[PDB]
Amino acid sequence: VRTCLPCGPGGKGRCFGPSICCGDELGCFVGTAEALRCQEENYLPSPCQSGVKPCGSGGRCAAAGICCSPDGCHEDPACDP
Amino acid sequence: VRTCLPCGPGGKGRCFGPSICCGDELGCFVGTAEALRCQEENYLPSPCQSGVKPCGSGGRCAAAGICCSPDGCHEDPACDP
Ligand SMILES: N[C@@H](Cc1ccccc1)C(=O)N[C@@H](Cc1ccc(O)cc1)C(=O)O
Ligand SMILES: N[C@@H](Cc1ccccc1)C(=O)N[C@@H](Cc1ccc(O)cc1)C(=O)O
Repeated sequence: VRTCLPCGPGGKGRCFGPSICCGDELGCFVGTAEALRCQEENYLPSPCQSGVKPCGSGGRCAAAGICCSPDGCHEDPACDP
Repeated sequence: VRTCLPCGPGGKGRCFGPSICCGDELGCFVGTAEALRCQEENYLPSPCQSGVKPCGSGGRCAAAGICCSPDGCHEDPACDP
């Protein structure tokens, strides 16, 4: 499954939702300017997925100790380095 | 009680948790550098609370359509402008 659009500082992050941009060395931007770019993903035909490890309920580790779904992010030890 | 520590671009944000910094016109920074000072609240012996309207489970509207508790943020219509 294709990875979602890249985003944020130095394009070092990937989109996890229409308005969620994360990276292991960035943390997560939720609804900030850095994640505006992620709104483009929804006008793209194919499905995308960011992150590798499944966590929480339908989410994916997006950053150090952080688990995100396209709807939000929460703290999750399972996502620690 | 008092609002939590200021954070983010030009002190416009407030802390909703150890690694959560949000502002109405900024969105939320979760685990990003912008939220680093937020972990300092932990050292303050007085209780704090940001946001004005409660939402979700122990959360508070932190930004346009976004609800955050000290350990996460999710899209929440109740928190819409
Ligand atoms: N490419 C978009 C839309 C789409 C969804 C499902 C099937 C085909 C196309 C997409 O994959 N959206 C994601 C969620 C998402 C992730 C990042 C982002 O910046 C915006 C949306 C999905 O629904 O799987
Ligand atoms: N000052 C801290 C610790 C404390 C909690 C309760 C009573 C007395 C002291 C604090 O108020 N923590 C918050 C949660 C929080 C908010 C913002 C932040 O950056 C980090 C933690 C609380 O429990 O109300």
